[PDB]
Amino acid sequence: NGGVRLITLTSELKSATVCASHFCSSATSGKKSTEIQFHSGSLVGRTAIHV
Amino acid sequence: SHDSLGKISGSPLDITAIRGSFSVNYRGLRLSLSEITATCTGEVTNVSGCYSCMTGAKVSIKLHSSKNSTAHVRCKGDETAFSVLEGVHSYTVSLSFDHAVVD
Amino acid sequence: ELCSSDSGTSSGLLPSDRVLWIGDVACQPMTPIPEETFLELKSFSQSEFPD
Amino acid sequence: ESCDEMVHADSKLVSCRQGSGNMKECVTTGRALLPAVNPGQEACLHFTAPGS
Ligand SMILES: *[C@@H]1O[C@H](CO)[C@@H](O)[C@H](O)[C@H]1NC(C)=O
Ligand SMILES: *[C@@H]1O[C@H](CO)[C@@H](O)[C@H](O)[C@H]1NC(C)=O
Repeated sequence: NGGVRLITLTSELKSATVCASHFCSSATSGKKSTEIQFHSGSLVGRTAIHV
Repeated sequence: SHDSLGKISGSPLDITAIRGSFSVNYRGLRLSLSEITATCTGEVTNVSGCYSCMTGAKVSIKLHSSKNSTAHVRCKGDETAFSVLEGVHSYTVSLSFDHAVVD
Repeated sequence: ELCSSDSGTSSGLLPSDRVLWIGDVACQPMTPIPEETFLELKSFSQSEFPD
Repeated sequence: ESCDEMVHADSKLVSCRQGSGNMKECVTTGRALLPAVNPGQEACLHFTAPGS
């Protein structure tokens, strides 16, 4: 509901960047299940996530 | 009850018997060990279930490794062991917790 | 230990009492089995005789 | 499914050898006890080796 979530199984997450239709984001903490949000209600419609 | 070697059964109301423990004895058997385990790391995905009750609380764990099945989860409150497969898959196991907010 | 000379064996015809079969054993047609079952049976046998 | 009620009664009780060249075992003998469980559960028996 808040945003997208990246799941890593090989090792920890060092750094990654996500892309959206008209927005982008980049965040990293170093855990397995990390959450990345763009804004409040910015993704409304049909879009493709490119991480 | 449809079952081999016996067709007589019966079940009264909830009895809650005292003990039904087993007794296992070994005489001879072989088991192969790999001892070639490599780097493996997993994480938690979902969590749900009851309180400290009969069915317990089921927690889904995802792993990723090259070995078929080499894993042993150990934690306080309860210990649960399970088997995995080669590659990345999804597995669901249940543990015993004694707190509503499991954090 | 050795094959000593015998006058009764010069005729070349020996009776059936001079043939001894150590132990009573009979044979029969068999069926091939996988190696896992054979290894398990060998392990159980070597566990049943620790001396 | 899940598993509970671990025992580990006879860990490190092997007298094996090189094991066919790379890694094998011969036999494991001991004794353990499994407590009662609810109908529809699994009781796992995890062994522990000093080498593996
Ligand atoms: C984890 O997310 C929800 C939570 O219940 C669950 O329905 C879903 O099936 C789970 N994800 C996978 C990949 O099984
Ligand atoms: C792992 O599993 C696969 C498929 O079940 C099997 O072919 C292979 O022999 C297994 N390897 C080991 C070491 O058990």
